[PDB]
Amino acid sequence: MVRGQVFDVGPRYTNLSYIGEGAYGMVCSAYDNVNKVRVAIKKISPFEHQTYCQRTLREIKILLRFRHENIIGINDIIRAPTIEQMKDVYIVQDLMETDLYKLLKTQHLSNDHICYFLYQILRGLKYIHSANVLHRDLKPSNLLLNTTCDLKICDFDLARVADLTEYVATRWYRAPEIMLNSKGYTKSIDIWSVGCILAEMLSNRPIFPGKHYLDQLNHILGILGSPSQEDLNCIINLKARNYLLSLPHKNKVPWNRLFPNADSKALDLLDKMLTFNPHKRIEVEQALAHPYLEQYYDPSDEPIAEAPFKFDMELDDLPKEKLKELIFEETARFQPG
Repeated sequence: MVRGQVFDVGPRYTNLSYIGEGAYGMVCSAYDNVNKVRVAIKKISPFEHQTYCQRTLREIKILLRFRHENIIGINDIIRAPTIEQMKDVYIVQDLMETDLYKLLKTQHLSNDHICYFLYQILRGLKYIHSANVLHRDLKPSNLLLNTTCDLKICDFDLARVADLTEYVATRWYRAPEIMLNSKGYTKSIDIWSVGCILAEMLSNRPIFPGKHYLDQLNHILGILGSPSQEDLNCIINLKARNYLLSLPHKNKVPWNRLFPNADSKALDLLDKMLTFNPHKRIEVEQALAHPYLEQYYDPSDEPIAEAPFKFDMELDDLPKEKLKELIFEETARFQPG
């Protein structure tokens, strides 16, 4: 009934209106007749591909467990009664006004907003990482905003527990570790992404807008300068390691030459976040205590996960059918009754 595709969210959710696409697939805005508000609903049909089952079930479990002001929550999950009948899954979330991607492309951002937005991202991320969870795909389009400048992290489809070759809308916000296929990436990849986002909030333009795979590193090395052999510490691709050393020695561009009107405090933190070496990269807890965020910093009003995360089984090994059963049992909560 919407854009040709069927949307069986009624009778609770009515007044449908198309928003955009996934991630998983079609997303629409509907009026919740129960809670008397408008909500966002994602339609998911993951039962064909095996990876889609992983990403769907992983996001469900994580988000249902999480409970934070700066993280989107799942209000409801609509699916068919029986398991064979269930071919689609509908996730209901709070309808946010806009995102950081829409905002940055059109309108200029003041320092106080940039500072406030940065604090909320890290505050939310703190809760994430404290739960030993990696978002892995942070970006301006994954940061939703409302009327009162409240920020919420979204789209945990590519998330996992801290211990790929799939398609993505953008690779501009990925750490060099991912680019260099460094098996054993940690929480530092999220920090890098927030760094790229900080930079984009300042200049209203992407900091590392590479056209493709190799071009991404050229923009990074162009600004940060060439890396040492010590930076090449982790078990990375031997050829990629050699290729990096074979490239011409580029010089580091001072941040104030890139961001002249930017606050010196913000640039200081920006530096610590966008360091090539993953281990030398600042941690979220230390990033919040940074002088730039002292106006909002408050350890007493920054909740964490009561206990770190751990899934019962490894979903990477389970087949397409057992994952459906796992999804079926995880969504059993919202079924009446």
